[PDB]
Parts: sequence; structure tokens; C-alpha cells
Amino acid sequence: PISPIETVPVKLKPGMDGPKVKQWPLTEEKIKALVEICTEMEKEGKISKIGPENPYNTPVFAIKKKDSTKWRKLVDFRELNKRTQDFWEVQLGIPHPAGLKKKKSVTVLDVGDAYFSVPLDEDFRKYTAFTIPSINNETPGIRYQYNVLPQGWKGSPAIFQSSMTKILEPFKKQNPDIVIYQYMDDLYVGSDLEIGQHRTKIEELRQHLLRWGLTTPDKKHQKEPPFLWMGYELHPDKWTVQPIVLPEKDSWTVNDIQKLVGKLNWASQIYPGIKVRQLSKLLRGTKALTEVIPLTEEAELELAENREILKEPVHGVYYDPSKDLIAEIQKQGQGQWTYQIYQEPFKNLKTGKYARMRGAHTNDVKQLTEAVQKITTESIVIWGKTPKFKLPIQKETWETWWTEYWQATWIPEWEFVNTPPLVKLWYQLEKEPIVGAETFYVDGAANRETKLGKAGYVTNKGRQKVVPLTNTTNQKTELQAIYLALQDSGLEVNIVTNSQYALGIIQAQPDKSESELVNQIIEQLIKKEKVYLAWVPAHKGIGGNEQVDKLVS
Amino acid sequence: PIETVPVKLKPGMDGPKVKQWPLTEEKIKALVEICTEMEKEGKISKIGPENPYNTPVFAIKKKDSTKWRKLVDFRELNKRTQDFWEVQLGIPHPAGLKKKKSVTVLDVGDAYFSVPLDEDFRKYTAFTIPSINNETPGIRYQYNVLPQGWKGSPAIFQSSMTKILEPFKKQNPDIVIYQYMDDLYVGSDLEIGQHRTKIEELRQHLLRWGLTPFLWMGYELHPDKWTVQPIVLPEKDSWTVNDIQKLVGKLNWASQIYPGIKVRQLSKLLRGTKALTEVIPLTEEAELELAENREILKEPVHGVYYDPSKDLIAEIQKQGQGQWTYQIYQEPFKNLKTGKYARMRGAHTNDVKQLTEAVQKITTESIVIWGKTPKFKLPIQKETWETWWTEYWQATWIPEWEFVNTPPLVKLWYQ
DNA sequence: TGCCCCCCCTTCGGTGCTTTGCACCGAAGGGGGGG
Ligand SMILES: Nc1ccn([C@H]2C[C@H](O)[C@@H](COP(=O)(O)OP(=O)(O)OP(=O)(O)O)O2)c(=O)n1
Ligand SMILES: OC[C@H]1O[C@@](CO)(O[C@H]2O[C@H](CO)[C@@H](O)[C@H](O)[C@H]2O)[C@@H](O)[C@@H]1O
Ligand SMILES: [Ca+2]
Repeated sequence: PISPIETVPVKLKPGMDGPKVKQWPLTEEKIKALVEICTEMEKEGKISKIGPENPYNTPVFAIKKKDSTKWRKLVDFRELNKRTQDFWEVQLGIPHPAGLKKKKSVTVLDVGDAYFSVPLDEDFRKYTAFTIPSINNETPGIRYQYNVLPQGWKGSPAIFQSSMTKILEPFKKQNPDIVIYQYMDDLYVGSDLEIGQHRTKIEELRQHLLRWGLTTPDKKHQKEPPFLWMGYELHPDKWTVQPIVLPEKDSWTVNDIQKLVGKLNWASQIYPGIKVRQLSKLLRGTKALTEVIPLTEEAELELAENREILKEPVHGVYYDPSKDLIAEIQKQGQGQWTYQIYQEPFKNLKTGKYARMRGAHTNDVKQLTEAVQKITTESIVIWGKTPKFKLPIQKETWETWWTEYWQATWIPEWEFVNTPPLVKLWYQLEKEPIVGAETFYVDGAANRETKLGKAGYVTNKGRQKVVPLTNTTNQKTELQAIYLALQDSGLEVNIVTNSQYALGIIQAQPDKSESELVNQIIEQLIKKEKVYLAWVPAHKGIGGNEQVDKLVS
Repeated sequence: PIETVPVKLKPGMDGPKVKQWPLTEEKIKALVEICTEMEKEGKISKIGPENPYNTPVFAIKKKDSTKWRKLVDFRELNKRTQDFWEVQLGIPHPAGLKKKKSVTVLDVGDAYFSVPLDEDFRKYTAFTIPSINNETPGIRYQYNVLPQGWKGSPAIFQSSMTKILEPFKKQNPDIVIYQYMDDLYVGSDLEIGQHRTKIEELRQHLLRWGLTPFLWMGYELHPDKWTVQPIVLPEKDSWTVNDIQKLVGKLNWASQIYPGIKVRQLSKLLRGTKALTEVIPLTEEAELELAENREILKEPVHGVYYDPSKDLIAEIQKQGQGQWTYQIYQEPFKNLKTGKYARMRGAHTNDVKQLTEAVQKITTESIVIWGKTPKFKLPIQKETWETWWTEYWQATWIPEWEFVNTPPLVKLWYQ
């Protein structure tokens, strides 16, 4: 006698009726294998046959299981999902082995036909109707409705996932010495008990789950390490990811590159130093999914660097709450950053990488702060606390940055680590004008229609310049005019512009930019020793600003 | 045996569907302990995924408080909950609360748990407690009584609240009492010793209802000592070319607020093309223009007044060295109040703490002065603010904010 | 030729000030992974 799993109330969206999609043609090899599986569901009571009063229907198909001889029955409920009410998914994330604490006893379980062991909402089973051809549509055929959670309905995961928690709820409260990682039907159960007292509680759990209609077959019962869990391998003291297959094809399409970068991102959690910048840079463009791309010289070297990392098998360690968390970031160049999280040296819990390029103009300090924030969120997800940071930036470099930035920025408790390349500011603008430096009154202008423009400067020493520009904008000339001032000036120069656009970019001290002009301006600023920038309003009769605005307009 | 006040949403709006953000270990342990005790007392109940609504939840510690306090980010629900001013349950704002020498704030939100909630409205108060490392799927809850942090809780409870405060307001007619969300602002002009005595009386006056986070804490405000930060022109003798350039840039911006400001006689001092550090004297016409402009900055801005139907908006400017300036307005350049903060907690070491502290200071002033919370324009990146602000938040309310990135081309509020 | 969740990389359209150019951002579609 099994206790009923309480039905979850399910409704349709207001003013919407059930689905009527009929059925697409199916090949005979699939039609035959389907009728055998459906008869098994009628036997166990998971599917009823009566439905002449049912005008609804949903298409059905079948694909095999992952490397198994059993076909998996699926139903295209995309029309039902549009008309079904919205659910709030109780699955908030994915568990990670780097957050696990070492246990003396470990067991892995998997409920059999998990979706089919939970009773569906009574009033909703009429909308799960579906037809299957008997013999190539010669005879009408057998119609059915689902009495349990089907596969393909958008509410099936969330309903089973919350129902699974209600069944485990009395077991976990009455056994606080046990840790249960539930992810759909996959069950990780670990404790510091004698692995015999563990086998007892495991069998107690097996019966407790069997007391609610959930079978735990021995084919999916894992008792001996290594435990294959969530795509990893769990050893008693270390963990590692399941083997990675790198396609070694000599003719790369767009879809091959997409599969490559995807697996490199997946491996970058434990394999340190994975780069995908030059490889993904081949993917940028409006190319079709089949177009063949020749690997560039930098992308081929980067692919070779990743092969060397994946040759040697790498492992991670488990989480000790009694020790602090340490996060150490290294700069890889070209906006790429890798990091490791560990508690004891050379024993990484997990690695990762941050190569996100946000903004048209940035610097290494911003990218490092973005990397620290990505790590902080990840650590709070996995361990619920912020790690101590080891950053390749000197305290003086950071202090100079955050105190002078106009935006509020901050990094948690961190210490400097002299691991080159170090992060530094490549130039810094003076806060006050430079005595003895030539003052460059700078301005530009462009015609909105002809896209022609001029940009130049006038200094206090009589120096002047105007340069005509073609296929340009007002913003470019304003940048171009500052660039001229930097080129024709000494090591120390005062530059007075009226461009709010250009001054906002430069004052953020970028060292890299998507604009060729900004990079040339960056290159000039690094060569200089003292640069003072100042803004004045236009059309107010100010200094050389009125003189240079006439020369460019 | 208390009938529930039926509550509806604004027509044409759904319920809140906001995802739960990650929580630290200490906050999850605090919420699980609190959400277990609230489940024993029937104030909350577990729900399933069939409830399509969700609202973030986390815990805070008020100033000088060692015990945790559950806080729900009902910002999305309050915007979608019917304004109770149309139901006439709105609380009028006393214009004298800002004039009292002392104002004590009391967290009376625990009394809201005694009043049930409309059954057809409980599904909108759904929240989900996360699990560390996603060990367990989301454990979803919903409210059965008046939840803390919802704008309808003080409106429904105000009918009961006016009765509990009747004997104290009559024995002390000079004391102004204002209610905003979970807080009670009590202001008097007495001596600080006699003020705290009347505050302690008000605490024990509420215990007489409790028998028929906790109430023991109180925070002292002094709105009569609040000062404003005006736009100021620096006093110099030898002005360099760059000095006058910055001044003209500042005055030109200020002309958008004070239309009487002129710069014609100061701009003509910048006629030539001189080096930025060259000292230049002040002409006779420019001496009057600068003196006349200072007088315009003394007098108030014409036609600035608070519109109770308009949203308040607050901008903040990080000035460095622990200095922070802010302005509260409803229409652009028509500022209702300008101010400056200094030596706040986190000065010279943590900007996000100071910015979080300044947002709390500004919001508290807006509640005392107008009974509203302004929408903030925060000088910070989105991810930088979303990562740390919950670690330094100490209030029971949460204002609305957007993020800006305006470089300081003209130092306008601070020299 | 199904469902739900998490991650990164690229693209594209909407939004608001740098303004009618340029910058930022969230959604979406590609990939990886899990059940
Ligand atoms: N491609 C997949 C794989 C899984 N699942 C969902 C539905 C299953 O109920 C659940 C668990 O997957 P299983 O492979 O374990 O399937 P059952 O648990 O359904 O069967 P088995 O007896 O093989 O365990 O995950 C899915 O929707 N699509
Ligand atoms: O920081 C904004 C951030 O918060 C989210 C979810 O946490 O939305 C919350 O904050 C918004 C900004 O005020 C509110 O409008 C909303 O009601 C509230 O849930 C995200 O939308 C956003 O990324
Ligand atoms: Ca299974």
C-alpha cells in the first residue's frame, strides 16, 4: 500500500482551449516500436484508452535513449505549452562537485520512469490526448490520454521536481546526519556513517521512495566509486569531469567551431588556462551554419594550447568549510582572464575563465573588477561566501583607480600577487593644468549630409592645424582633433576641447577599444608624460574654442 | 474571526515574476530558521510550482542589531498593487514631522502578522528560499497574513493602528506620529531624555496590545538640523585662464537652473588664445558679473514646489575623499533639496557601502519630508551594485533605482 | 525532430544621451552540460 502523491492543480490560460494538432507522417520502423511501449503504459495504469469524447490531440514521436537500446517516447506539447498556465521552476541552478564536502559513505540513485510515477492533474488529462497510427493509417488506431506526467510538457519537470522534495521531506528531517543532492530523479546521498549503517539508511530510503511509487532499480544504483554524478567522476578525495572529446576534423565548419568552443567552456571549469578568444573570433560574422572557415594563425596556436592542457588528466578537490576560500586571477591577454578557487595551495576546488568584452572602450582594471564580480556570484552560489582574492594588481594601482573614478567601484578583501602580467593604468590625466606646457584648443565638425568634415587645433604659441576628413561624423572629428593635438605636442600638453563625447571616453582611462581612432589616441597618451584635459562650452566666446570652432566649421 | 480586506491588482497587470538571487550561507540559515518558525505559527505556508508568481527574499541586520531580519523585495508587487489612496486607505503626510527636533523610528512591522490576508491575493506574495550549491530545489512559500514590506500592509492595518495610538496621541497632543511601510516615525520637540521616555511609553503602550526586528529598537533623527548644499562659486584673486574656463563652464550649467546668470563679461576675458596657467586680472564689467551671479545663487529657484502626484527622483555624485552629493527633484533643474554627505561608514575604503549608506540617508529624509521614496540615479555599474548592496543594506524598505554613467566634466556640486 | 535549469559567444533590435551617432543592454540563437 503506497501513499498517494498529491495532485498538483494545473489550469490553462484564460480563454484558451486544448490542442488540436493531429499527427505528421511517421516511418514504419518507429510506428511499430511505439505500440509496444504504449501497451506497457496501459498495463501499469499510466495511460487510459477511452477518449471518443476527446476532440484534442498532440503529435507524438520517438527517439532512442543516450547509447541505449530502448526508444524514449516523447510528445510534442508545444501547442499545449502555449495554452498551459505558467509555472515557476523550483530548479534554481546546477549543483557543482567543488561545493561538496568529503563524506565517508556515498551512494548514487536514479528513479526509474520518474515522470511516469507521479499522477497528473485529473482535470488536465483530457488535454494530453494523442493518436498513433495502427498500420500506416489503414485503420483509425488507438487514442490515449496521459494519467501521469508526460515527457515534453513544460510543467512536467517542475511538478515532478517539487513532488520529489515533498516525498524526501520527512526522510531528511528524521535523518539530519544525511546529505541528499536531488536533481530530478538523480539522487546523491552521502554521510559520515559506517558504509554499513549507510547501506541500511540507503535501503530505508529505497523503501521510503518505494512507499510513494518511486522505484530505484539496481541497474542505476551506484555503490562503488568512481560515482558518475552530474557528468563528473567522484572519487573519495578528488573529483574530475568525465572525458572530453575534441573533434579533430581538418575541415572546420561554423557548427564545428561552435561545438569546439562549447566543450572548451565546459572543460574550463577544472582545466586551467582554457582560451576561446581567437577560436570564437572565427565565429563572428553572418556566416551560415555550414560555411567552412580556415583556422587563422592565432586560432590554430590557441587550439594547440588547449590540446596541451587537456592531454594531462586534471582533478579538483572538495570543499572544507573550516578553511577560507582563495580566488586567484591571472591575465591571459586580449581581454581573457582565468582564475582558480582553492583552500590549500595547488589543490584547486575549481577553475574558470572570464573573457567577456562589455563596452566599446575598456581597460584591464574594469575587466578585472568584472572578473571578481563573476567569481563572487559563482562562489556564493557554490559555497555561500566570498573568497579572499589574490589579484595581479598592486594596491597602489587599485587605490589610484577607485578613488579617482567617478563611478562607485570596489573589490572585496584581496591581496597583491606578483604574477606577471600585472594589471596597471597605462596613463593618468593631471587634475590641474600644466605650467610650461603648450595649450591645445581643440575642436572638430562634420556635415550631416555630405559626411565631410574638418578637425584641428590652435595653441597659445601660434601653432595651428586643420585637416579635412571624408566619410566622418561629428564625434569622429572631435576625437580626431584631440588625436592631432597629441601628435603635434611635446611630452607635456594641455588640451582644451568642447567634446563631451570624446572627454568621457578618455577620462575612463581605456587601454583597449573597438575603435581604431581611440586606440591611436591611447597609444599617444601612453607615450606622453603629462596630459591635462579640460572641457569648455561651445559657442560662448571662450579662448581658442571660438577660434578653432570657426576653423573647423 | 477577522474578515479579510479584498485586494486587487492594477487592471491589465500580472503578478510579480522575479527570480530569486543567490544568498550567502549566513542569510540562508537565517531565513530557514525564520521561515520554519513562521510556518509553525501559520503565518506562511508552502506552495508548489503551479504558483507562477515569485518575489525575491533575503535577510538584513539593522544598525547596531545582531539578530537577523527577513526582508522581501516587494518592489514589483507594490508597483502592481492597487494604490490604496483610491481606496482612501492612504496615510496623510504631516508637514510638521520635519520640524521636530527629534524623530524616533520604530519597526512596528511585527504587528502586521496578526491580521489575515485576502485569500485571492495570497498567491502574489510567493517567494522562494534558495539552497547552497543547489542541493535542494526551490522551497517556495506564500503569505497568509499581512506581509512585511508590502505597501498594502500598513494601509489595511491603519484602521487598527489609529485605535492603538488614540490614548497616547491624546495624552501627548504635541507629538507627531507618521506611519510608512513597517516603520513608525515619532517626532517631538521635547528634551532628548523626555523624548526617549515618551518613546518607551509608546513601546509599552504597544505591548498592552500585544497581550490583547523587534519593537525594542529605535533610531533617532534630527530633521531640524538637516542642511542643504547650494551651488557655490569659489573665491580667488589671481584667476588663471583654466580657472575662468572651469568657472564659465560651471556658470553656463547653472544658468539652466538660475536663468538670471550671465557670462558675457567673463567670456570676453577668454578672448585671446592663452596658456591655461596664465594669470589674468578681472575687468570692471566682469567684477560686477561675478558679484551679481553670486547673488542669484543665494536667492531660491523660482517656481520650485513639491507635487504630491509626481515621483521623486534622486541623483548622487561621487566626489571622492568620502564626499557624496545628492539632489532630490521631480522635474529637471527644479530641485526640491540638495545635500552633501561626508565621513559615512566605509569612507576611504568602500564606495559601495557609502553609496548604500547614502541611498538609505536620502530615502529616510524623503520619507520624513514628503512621505515618499525617490527613484535613484546611482553612479555605479549594474553588476557592481547588484553584487554588494545587500551586504550593506540596513533598512526595512528598498527604493527603486536605475544606473547612470555621467563623467564629471564640470564639478558643479562640489569644488 | 519534446520539456526544464545552468554556463559562454555572437547578433540584433530597442532605448536614451554621447544625440539622429554612438553606446549600452537584454533577448535570442548557436554551442557545451545536466535530468
Ligand atoms: N532527454 C531527456 C532525458 C531526461 N528527461 C527527463 C524525463 C525523465 O523522467 C527524467 C529522468 O531521466 P531518465 O533517463 O532517468 O528517465 P526515467 O528516469 O524517465 O527512466 P529510467 O528508467 O531509464 O531511469 O529526465 C527528459 O525530459 N529528456
Ligand atoms: O537591480 C535591478 C535588478 O533587480 C531585478 C531583480 O532583482 O528587479 C528588481 O529590481 C528592479 C529595479 O528597481 C525592480 O523594478 C523590480 O521590481 C525588482 O524585482 C531585475 O529586474 C534587475 O536586474
Ligand atoms: Ca531514471
